Amino acid sequence: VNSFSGYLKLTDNVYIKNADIVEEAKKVKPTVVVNAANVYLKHGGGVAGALNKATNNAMQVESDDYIATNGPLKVGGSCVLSGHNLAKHCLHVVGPNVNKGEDIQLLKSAYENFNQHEVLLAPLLSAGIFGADPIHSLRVCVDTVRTNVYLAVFDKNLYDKLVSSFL
Ligand SMILES: OC1([C@H]2CCCN2c2ncnc3[nH]ccc23)Cc2ccccc2C1
Repeated sequence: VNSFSGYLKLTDNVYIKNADIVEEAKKVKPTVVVNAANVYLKHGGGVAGALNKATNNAMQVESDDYIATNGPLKVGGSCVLSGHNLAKHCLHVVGPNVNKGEDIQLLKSAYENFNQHEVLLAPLLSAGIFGADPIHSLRVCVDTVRTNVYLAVFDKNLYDKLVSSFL
């Protein structure tokens, strides 16, 4: 039993809700919140810009030190950093950005990072400003993630389309 509330249950291990991931994170304080990161951990917009703003830029400060030490992530890769005031940990996961010409096939590799954590709050990877089809992202999520994932979909209209079209 966990403290996630109001989710529609899609599968044995995947749940979905219309919610602002920032506001959800502050309520539940999950062990792991997933950020929709880029390889440089530059948290400018989308989910990343919103999560960083909620940390008063502390996420960005920590991220800049991470990159200075380690260099960029791989597309499809991830790193675990602090969750600051939002969660215990933040799993920064890089899904391919279609608006950069990155291979959509890397989306499965990106979701595989979720399997290293028993429970996560997460957005649909590569959706929104990353340019991929959210219905496809949800399908890859369901077919790749085996751990317990609570998916927050910010757009109410998109949420209904995702639910109504789910196979
Ligand atoms: O869910 C979506 C993702 C990607 C963009 C932002 N976004 C958020 N999700 C959850 N919480 C959030 N808080 C702040 C932002 C945000 C997925 C998606 C895909 C296409 C179009 C709109 C959207 C909303």
